[PDB]
Amino acid sequence: AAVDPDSGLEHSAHVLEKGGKVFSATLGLVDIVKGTNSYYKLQLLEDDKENRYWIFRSWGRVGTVIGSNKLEQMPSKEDAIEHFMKLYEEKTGNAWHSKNFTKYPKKFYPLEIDYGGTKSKLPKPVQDLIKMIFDVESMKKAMYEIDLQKMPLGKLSKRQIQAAYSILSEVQQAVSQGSSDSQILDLSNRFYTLIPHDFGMKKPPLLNNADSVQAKAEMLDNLLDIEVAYSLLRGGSDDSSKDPIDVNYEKLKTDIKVVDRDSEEAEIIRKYVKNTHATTHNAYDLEVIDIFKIEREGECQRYKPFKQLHNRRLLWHGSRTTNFAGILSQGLRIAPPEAPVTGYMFGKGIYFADMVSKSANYCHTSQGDPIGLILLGEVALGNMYELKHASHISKLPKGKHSVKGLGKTTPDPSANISLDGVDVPLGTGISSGVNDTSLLYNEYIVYDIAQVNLKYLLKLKFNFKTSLWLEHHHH
Amino acid sequence: ESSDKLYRVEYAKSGRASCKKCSESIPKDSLRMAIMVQSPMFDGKVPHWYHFSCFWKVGHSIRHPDVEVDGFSELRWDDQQKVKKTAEASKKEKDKDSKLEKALKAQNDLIWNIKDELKKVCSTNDLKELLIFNKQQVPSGESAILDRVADGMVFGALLPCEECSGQLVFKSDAYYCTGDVTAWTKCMVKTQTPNRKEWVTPKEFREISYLKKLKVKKQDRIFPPET
DNA sequence: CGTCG
DNA sequence: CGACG
Ligand SMILES: NC(=O)c1cccc2nc(-c3ccc(C(=O)NCCc4nc5ccccc5[nH]4)cc3)[nH]c12
Ligand SMILES: [Zn+2]
Ligand SMILES: [Zn+2]
Repeated sequence: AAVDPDSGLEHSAHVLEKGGKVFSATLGLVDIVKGTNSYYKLQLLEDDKENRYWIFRSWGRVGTVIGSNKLEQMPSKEDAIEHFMKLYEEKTGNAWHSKNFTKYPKKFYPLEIDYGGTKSKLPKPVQDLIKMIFDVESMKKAMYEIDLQKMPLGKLSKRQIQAAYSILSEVQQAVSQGSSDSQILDLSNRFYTLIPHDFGMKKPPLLNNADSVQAKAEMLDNLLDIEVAYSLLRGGSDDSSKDPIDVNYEKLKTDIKVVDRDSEEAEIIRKYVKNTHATTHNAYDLEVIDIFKIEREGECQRYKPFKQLHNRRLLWHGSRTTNFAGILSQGLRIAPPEAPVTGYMFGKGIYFADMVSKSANYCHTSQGDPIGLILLGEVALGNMYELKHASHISKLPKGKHSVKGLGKTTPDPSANISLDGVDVPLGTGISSGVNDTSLLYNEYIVYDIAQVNLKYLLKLKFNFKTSLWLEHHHH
Repeated sequence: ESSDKLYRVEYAKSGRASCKKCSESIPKDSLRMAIMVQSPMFDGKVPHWYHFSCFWKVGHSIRHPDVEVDGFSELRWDDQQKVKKTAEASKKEKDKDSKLEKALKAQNDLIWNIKDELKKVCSTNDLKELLIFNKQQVPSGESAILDRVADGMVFGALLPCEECSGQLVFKSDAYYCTGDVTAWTKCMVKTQTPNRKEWVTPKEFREISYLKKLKVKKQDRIFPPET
């Protein structure tokens, strides 16, 4: 683990480790009822060499300078650990070796913080793709980054963020109903104690606002999928040959083949992207860099039951490139049954888009990341049970296989093509006439992971129409 | 809502508080005013104390001492009428409010006449036992001990909360529950007519009760006129 | 433990 | 929060 700098001994001493455990407690305390956002860092530090020990305490509010610290050199490690454990007790109410931690009122709460020559012979575009999707550098930029506001105390562990996400599921189901204000107050208390937030001297807010709740949930899902793709990023310890290119290429169990750019299917994909790129609500042009026909292991056979099901279509699915690795390793997944269902526009299930713009908006490619990823999928939308206004659902209607959120903007229905007997809606944005609706662009949704079959993966370039492109566009 | 109420007033719980102006210690059991300020040492407010005169020497424009000061309605009626003055220094409804305020004055003087003999004859452990014997909750501090004893003897032995079952206590505006619904939150249930039973004095405190001359004049907690 | 900073 | 009677 680390060493708090307010002691100043990071260069002169390190934190202690015995019996597997480590002596660095990060207790929090959040009370929205009064507005208390207190912290407490407690460390037992041993000199790098000599047998000299200190107990370091630091307290105050989150993010602000309000607080203090104190270092107390101890006599020996024995007395030092005695004082450390009795301090942990006095503060959090539980003992150091308390397997099951039981929260007590007016007491703090500990927080888990995570720490710690050959040649490939493959086609080159795939190796570039791999270097992108297994980009350990960006993975570290995601997890191991400062951003004090996000992590005012430290990089929380996976279990912490997952528990926070579950409590947010509870918050969502309370927002949907007319829950008691006290229940939501307790939800806020626990969610802010579990995840610290620099609110300055401002009283921490309540989670009454549903939109901010969904935003924090997006943040938590981001961090969660990040740590998951990081756990997938690791795991190799054999086959030390053919560069890690082959290693992480075979870690996906997928057959990836760079579709010839000049090929017919590639031309049809380019026309799809061109027509369905609605610059409206999208301040960025798109350039088709690379095409990849992907055959995912197993997904090919599990899709056969619906191979004959009529009304199959090629659709866009787009998420952060960070997840794409896992999305290729395990195939497109559905939200878990225990995740909240009110946040989803049309409930849990594979989402799709006939407008590449909408699906691309989810890649969250920033100005500093002009490259994005998106997937073309042969989904066998059996029968589209259409829904104009948003509506969370559970029961698939009788003889209906999929949901279609209707937006006024749709691909030109006349402009469509049957590739492999699959309808491709590569038309330009026309006014569907659908009125009294909530969606802008159409949403296509299925509710069976086998109903989908990922066919192509597009490397896209998000040429944001900025000063650079602006100079290139007037000469 | 408490709303902090930085202006604060009460009797000196100890003789250790130093006046932030003259630096002299504030004697125990002496009327003293403070202002609640956010300390830089920890995430928690703290009272800067002053002598009653030193507080008004530093200049304050308190227009409504009752509402802007936490604990104003918990003092002696005489010290109250002193603060009410020092702060700035109808046809029938008029007499109605005047007479009800006279009743408030009587009630305040009565409670203090109680507490006087209460601590004069009884020890702290005796008050603790009195509170225990009425399903109450022993508070921290002799002052709060005698406050809850007087409350239970005048308005009846308080009964557990309806939600969390924690004992509630009288606040400036109404009775607030001090219980903890869960380990993460505190109960904010607030009402002006809580459920109570009658106070009970054991045989031990029978001759002592006679020494107190317990009148047992039943009544109801008068709450502030504000709104 | 109960104040005060 | 810690510090002290
Ligand atoms: N990429 C496409 O192909 C695509 C195309 C068109 C529409 C699309 N909608 C999605 C989508 C949105 C949202 C989610 C999603 O995690 N919900 C989260 C809702 C939510 N609130 C919460 C609040 C608290 C706790 C947990 C919460 N989850 C998944 C897919 N993807 C779309
Ligand atoms: Zn003074
Ligand atoms: Zn209660």
